[PDB]
Amino acid sequence: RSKDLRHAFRSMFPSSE
Repeated sequence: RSKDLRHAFRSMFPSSE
């Protein structure tokens, strides 16, 4: 979905690591 992908943007962020 489009709203489910929004959470994927954080994976790219340094907070995910």
